[PDB]
Amino acid sequence: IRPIVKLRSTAGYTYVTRKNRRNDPDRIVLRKYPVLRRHVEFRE
Amino acid sequence: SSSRNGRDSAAQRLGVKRFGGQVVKAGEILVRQRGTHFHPGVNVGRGGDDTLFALAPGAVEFGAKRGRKTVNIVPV
RNA sequence: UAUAUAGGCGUCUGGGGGGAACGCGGGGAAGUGAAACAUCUCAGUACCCGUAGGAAGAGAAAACAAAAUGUGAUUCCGUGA
RNA sequence: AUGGCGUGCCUUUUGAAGAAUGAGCCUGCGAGUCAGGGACAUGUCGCGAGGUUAACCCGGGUGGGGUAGCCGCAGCGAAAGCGAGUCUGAAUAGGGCGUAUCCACACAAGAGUGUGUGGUGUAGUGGUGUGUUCUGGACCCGAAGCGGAGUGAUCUACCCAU
RNA sequence: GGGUGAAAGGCCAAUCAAACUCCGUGAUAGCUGGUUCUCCCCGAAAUGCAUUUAGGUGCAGCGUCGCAUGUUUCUUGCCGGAGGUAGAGCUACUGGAUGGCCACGUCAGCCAAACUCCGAAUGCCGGUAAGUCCAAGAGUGCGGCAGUGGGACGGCGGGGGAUAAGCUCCGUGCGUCGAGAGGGAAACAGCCCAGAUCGCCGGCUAAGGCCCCUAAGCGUGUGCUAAGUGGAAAAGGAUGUGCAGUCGUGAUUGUGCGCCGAUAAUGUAGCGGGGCUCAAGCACACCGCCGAAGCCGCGGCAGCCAAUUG
RNA sequence: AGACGAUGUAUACGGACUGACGCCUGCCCGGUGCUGGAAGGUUAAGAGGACCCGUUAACUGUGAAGCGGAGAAUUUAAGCCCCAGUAAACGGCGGUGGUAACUAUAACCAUCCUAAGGUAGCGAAAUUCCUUGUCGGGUAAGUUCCGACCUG
RNA sequence: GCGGCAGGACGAAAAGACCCCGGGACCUUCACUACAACUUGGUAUUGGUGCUCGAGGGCCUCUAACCUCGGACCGUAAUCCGGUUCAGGGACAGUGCCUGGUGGGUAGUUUAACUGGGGCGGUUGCCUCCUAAAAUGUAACGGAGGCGCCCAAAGGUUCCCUCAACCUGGACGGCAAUCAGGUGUUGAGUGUAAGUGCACAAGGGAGCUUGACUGCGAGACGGACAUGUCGAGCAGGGACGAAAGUCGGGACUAGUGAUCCGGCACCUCUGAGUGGAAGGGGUGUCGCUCAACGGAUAAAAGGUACCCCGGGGAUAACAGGCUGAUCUUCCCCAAGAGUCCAUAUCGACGGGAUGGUUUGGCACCUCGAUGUCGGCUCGUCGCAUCCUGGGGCUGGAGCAGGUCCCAAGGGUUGGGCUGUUCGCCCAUUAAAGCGGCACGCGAGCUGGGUUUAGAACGUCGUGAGACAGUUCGGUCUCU
RNA sequence: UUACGGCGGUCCAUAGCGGCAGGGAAACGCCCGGUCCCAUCCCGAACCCGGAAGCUAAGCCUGCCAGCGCCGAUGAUACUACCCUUCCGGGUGGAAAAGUAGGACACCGCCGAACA
Ligand SMILES: [Mg+2]
Ligand SMILES: [Mg+2]
Ligand SMILES: [Mg+2]
Ligand SMILES: [Mg+2]
Ligand SMILES: [Mg+2]
Ligand SMILES: [Mg+2]
Ligand SMILES: [Mg+2]
Ligand SMILES: [Mg+2]
Ligand SMILES: [Mg+2]
Ligand SMILES: [Mg+2]
Ligand SMILES: [Mg+2]
Ligand SMILES: [Mg+2]
Ligand SMILES: [Mg+2]
Ligand SMILES: [Mg+2]
Ligand SMILES: [Mg+2]
Ligand SMILES: [Mg+2]
Ligand SMILES: [Mg+2]
Ligand SMILES: [Mg+2]
Ligand SMILES: [Mg+2]
Ligand SMILES: [Mg+2]
Ligand SMILES: [Mg+2]
Ligand SMILES: [Mg+2]
Ligand SMILES: [Mg+2]
Ligand SMILES: [Mg+2]
Ligand SMILES: [Mg+2]
Ligand SMILES: [Mg+2]
Ligand SMILES: [Mg+2]
Ligand SMILES: [Mg+2]
Ligand SMILES: [Mg+2]
Ligand SMILES: [Mg+2]
Ligand SMILES: [Mg+2]
Ligand SMILES: [Mg+2]
Ligand SMILES: [Mg+2]
Ligand SMILES: [Mg+2]
Ligand SMILES: [Mg+2]
Ligand SMILES: [Mg+2]
Ligand SMILES: [Mg+2]
Ligand SMILES: [Mg+2]
Ligand SMILES: [Mg+2]
Ligand SMILES: [Mg+2]
Ligand SMILES: [Mg+2]
Ligand SMILES: [Mg+2]
Ligand SMILES: [Mg+2]
Ligand SMILES: [Mg+2]
Ligand SMILES: [Mg+2]
Ligand SMILES: [Mg+2]
Ligand SMILES: [Mg+2]
Ligand SMILES: [Mg+2]
Ligand SMILES: [Mg+2]
Ligand SMILES: [Mg+2]
Ligand SMILES: [Mg+2]
Ligand SMILES: [Mg+2]
Ligand SMILES: [Mg+2]
Ligand SMILES: [Mg+2]
Ligand SMILES: [Mg+2]
Repeated sequence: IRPIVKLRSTAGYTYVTRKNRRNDPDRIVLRKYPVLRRHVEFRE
Repeated sequence: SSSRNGRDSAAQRLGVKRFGGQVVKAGEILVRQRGTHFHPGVNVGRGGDDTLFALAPGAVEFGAKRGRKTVNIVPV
């Protein structure tokens, strides 16, 4: 199953993308760029 | 009591839209081509669709290089 | 059955029915339209019931309005649209 | 006398003299209408940056008033808003939609011609004619059936009294 | 939507799977029918897409009228392009596949819509020089009003069918009919010739014809055909016959006509009739004439355009 | 309201199927009904109203009282769930694979399956497709007819 | 002109009843959605003590509300209806409001289209190849296959690398594991169908990373429209790289669903007296096998032989038309069997036609009607001759045959069984021919068959009902 | 200028792949080592850095070979647009593939090298 996860900021849900529950558990933290205007780490 | 087949996809016009000596504006498209039959020369880009398109304005050639068929714009 | 009623008796006054449309109150369709069809429409229309009067209803703010801003019962017409 | 040539009319069809439909005949009646400050095109006429009144009141009438209102005149935006600008946006970054239009000059040079100073200066609106259209039966004829309020057992089905 | 029913959906005033009458009501119908005077100018479509849609309808395509733009449109010659069909080819791949030599390999002869080392003609897109140009009554943009959305057959390239059908579904700046009369094909929407403004008791032609019906040749020259072949047909069969080939007679190969095979039901009845070989048949030559509402001639009308006449 | 039932009272009245008489009426309670039982599970209204949210005297952003918006838990009844009865309730009634001392047949027996596997009686029938089944009677000749057989 | 006969005028009559199409009507049920009716609780009418399970419920009893179609009595010179009064029941029943359940008992409806007629079957959107006729585009129920995803790397970027197969040499270990070394230019590999591409790699490795970004976009492709598709370039702030540079997911094209109405977070946009709030609005995004995939509703199946109306020859059954696969009658070549001998007589395998008489294909005439199988009555024509008549050949002694050619003048029986046609049989005969003519002939006849309404049987269906399955009954109009 | 070394261009083999013999002056090469910068899914092989012992034996370069591969007319034919033809067939333009004649061991452009 490939569910629809929203990415939130540490400050401040701009985005949402498909990742799965089986191959990638402990849902992902990456990084990404509007309110702040810098690339801030985003967690699931 | 027959025909397991009888389906087809929409055609998608897919052909050289600009031939030979033509005046072609800067962003103007040419040869749509699935799977890059023609390769990009000097003043043509290639999109992520394998669609070619002009970079500069000028006159379209159709030449070749290293065996490959090439499209390119030369300036007026 | 007794305080009395229910009834009974005698007497005076009224009501009962008809009418073309308009009135106000209450019940209240369907075909139709939605290119089907239930919500919705047709329509509070047809039809029915009560009850009028020359007209009838409504009517004398437990009303509108938005302050440098006021109008002043109700009904009906034009516009807002 | 005779000779040449020549398969009704309408409807509906790929195609009808059709053996496809419709009419025995004649005379008379029988199908595109009218209402609304309706809507959009388009003539024509009044007045023009303005045009025009509706209820209504005064009249012997079709003639006088009556400025409430509607349309034009500034836009862009979801809106607050600001306005030849405005909106999205961090943005004298682009792009969207407006600035009547057509001219010269300036700059830019270019990726299809842009931005400005200067001149020119716009045309709508109210009657009425025609086309079509909206809401009404809306060009005329034709169902089987649906609902409402009544009328029927002197025919027939059954029961009751005699 | 009730009655009655020893039960059939029977009967309820000649009508009943829901009586009758009036009113809603001029109910509604993507359905069938009907719509009435004239002339002028122009003139379609039967396709694409979407559809509780396929016989309806929306938008585009094609028509018209008016306002813009003023040859861009169409045609032909040049030029610059991309293509993967026809054809061909395959130790050039991918399969299928025949016979030798020794499965492979080698030596040959192949086949293909979904095979391609190859590869046209035509069409297509652009640029350009003229032509048409008192016209195509063009092209493109915007608007008022449309209708059409059941096509048919013929030619050429295909699919489906049995390579059957007057079959069915497609392509084609393909034709005609639809919406085109006239002449030819005996008769005969789709075939050949040709586009009807009107009048004439005038000519010249087209396809197709010229013994008589029937307008014009019993036309002329050199051959063929004996079967009424001409005036239906096959696989085959055969000392019919005319010419040109090839080792006075036999074989042999081409080729022009001809013979048999040949045979369904009202009456000849497979020339349109008569009649034709004393060719009116067939083949190639060659002069003529006939023949249309075409073209021309003379005269009268009207539409658009540019100088009443063209 | 009242009426018929009925100026009747379970030997009566209403409904369902079957259809004089004779001999009979087998097996199935899974499904669906109907009848009873209710110990629990789930649940509607109505009660109940923790915790939130809006506003504002007080405190400079912090929140109690008034007022009113949202309303959770916890509470129940019949039904359904659940357990029984009932087939003259609606209905339902099996499969292949082997075996006898010549052949053939299968008393019998193996193994699946279901709630249970069609009993008596009848059978080419108002039921039988192949079909004018085959056999006997009737006829010079019987796709009909009558009597049997059973591959219903 | 008159008397007659009925073959035609696709005769007259009835806008076909069959068939399909779309409108209606009744009927059915585990279609949908209501409602009646029935039952359940709460709460009004509705009160008083008692005993208890309780975190207001369960019950006891009483009489005064309310009930009795129990009696007597009176209004009253009547089995109605009131009033009085004894006897009963009793805060229960009934009734109002609220509310769960059961609910074809009724009501309004729905129940797709394509389709070589309709039904049954199959199919419906998107991607790829061929049909497709060398631009693009292009039909069929033509021929082949896929999709409703997966990947936190299978993305980004900077580097480096070359495969499969094949031959030769090696413990386990072989025409398959790994090991070296040769020939090897594309066969291998590409997350996933096929095609177009890709060896310069888009194929195979590794290091760091998250551009699988935010605000935008000149210009074209493609299209009825709504969709869809490519995009240099500019800015912010980042990744990799020394740099130039590339990066807005993936070699490419399938992996998706318009609007409406809701859900969540975000923003000082508005806040119907004012200041707040509620609600609205914006930006970002979530909920549809709306798969019949441009989605008619949030919500829907069947029957009609009881049928009805509007249409159609746009579309079936009968007949005509074309076709001739299949049937039918001849024919070409002879492998053969006939003692030997292909051709007395049969003739396999294969090939070519005739006929339109069977089963079909097609949908051209007729649905504002071309009325129906068999039989009877009456025929008429063809010859592919059953008999009679004339011939050749014979594996023809004779008698009686066989086979082929010629010939259409006449003649070609009566019964049994079945609705039959056909067929089997019976007794005869010189012989018991085959076909066409709307499978000749119902304005000439019959009505047994088929094919309306009644009804039972077997079967399928929950049911209404259905069956080229049986069974018995069933208006034949016209001067 | 000569058998030199780089970096290119061609609608990329008439340039290729083999065969046989030649070349080393500067340069390109193999080579010589692994401390320094930098590397291996293991190895200083390769990628790097540091040097010049030993040689042209290989790469690279230049000859001469039609040995494979490639290029390829002319002339016919297939096919074809348009036309004419009552089936058949031809008329005026286009015109292949295949095979054949033969071509071919490339041809150019400006930057160095040692000798001018
Ligand atoms: Mg409607
Ligand atoms: Mg309608
Ligand atoms: Mg027709
Ligand atoms: Mg027409
Ligand atoms: Mg007629
Ligand atoms: Mg007639
Ligand atoms: Mg008719
Ligand atoms: Mg008349
Ligand atoms: Mg008539
Ligand atoms: Mg009625
Ligand atoms: Mg009576
Ligand atoms: Mg019945
Ligand atoms: Mg009657
Ligand atoms: Mg009714
Ligand atoms: Mg014209
Ligand atoms: Mg239209
Ligand atoms: Mg070919
Ligand atoms: Mg249509
Ligand atoms: Mg069509
Ligand atoms: Mg067509
Ligand atoms: Mg055609
Ligand atoms: Mg054809
Ligand atoms: Mg046709
Ligand atoms: Mg003459
Ligand atoms: Mg003569
Ligand atoms: Mg002559
Ligand atoms: Mg003849
Ligand atoms: Mg004969
Ligand atoms: Mg002449
Ligand atoms: Mg019975
Ligand atoms: Mg508070
Ligand atoms: Mg007579
Ligand atoms: Mg008739
Ligand atoms: Mg009809
Ligand atoms: Mg119903
Ligand atoms: Mg249909
Ligand atoms: Mg069919
Ligand atoms: Mg083409
Ligand atoms: Mg194409
Ligand atoms: Mg091995
Ligand atoms: Mg407020
Ligand atoms: Mg659709
Ligand atoms: Mg739809
Ligand atoms: Mg009818
Ligand atoms: Mg027929
Ligand atoms: Mg007929
Ligand atoms: Mg037809
Ligand atoms: Mg008629
Ligand atoms: Mg004969
Ligand atoms: Mg007959
Ligand atoms: Mg009759
Ligand atoms: Mg008759
Ligand atoms: Mg009968
Ligand atoms: Mg049953
Ligand atoms: Mg009888």
